[PDB]
Amino acid sequence: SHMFFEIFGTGEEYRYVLES
Amino acid sequence: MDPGTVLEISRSLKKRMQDILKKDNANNLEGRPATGKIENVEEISDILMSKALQESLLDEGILDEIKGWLEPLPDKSMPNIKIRKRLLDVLKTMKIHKEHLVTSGVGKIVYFYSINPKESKEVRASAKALVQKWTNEV
Ligand SMILES: [Br-]
Repeated sequence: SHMFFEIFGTGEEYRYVLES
Repeated sequence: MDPGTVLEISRSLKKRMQDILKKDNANNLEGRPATGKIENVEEISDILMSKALQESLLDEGILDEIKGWLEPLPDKSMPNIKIRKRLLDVLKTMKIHKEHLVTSGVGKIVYFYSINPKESKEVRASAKALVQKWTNEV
């Protein structure tokens, strides 16, 4: 797995806040 | 200054950030205002910005706690804007290495701030700049 993904994830981790 | 005492100071601040976050989240779970991070952010940010403590704070995993303070509350609301602005400014000053980012995952919450449409223009800009900084560096 790429370093960028280790650090920033997929960029969807907190998207549930918006959908709230 | 004794490096054992520095380490004590760092671990003390880490526990203090942990305890404040826990109490805030428990209040939120119980439907009560969270006030602890708000009450303490300016003093705690001053300590997080102590040049003599920064290597040690980062060594002691302080990005875990910063990340927690930035994360949504149990009700899915975001912490008070005073915390959002101030901790982004703190993070900007820290000499954060690739490894610190990997282990803490603070990059994930900061990236969310950078793309959150409901965030203030100023905080979103700061979060974008931190993402860019941490990319530039890595
Ligand atoms: Br808060």
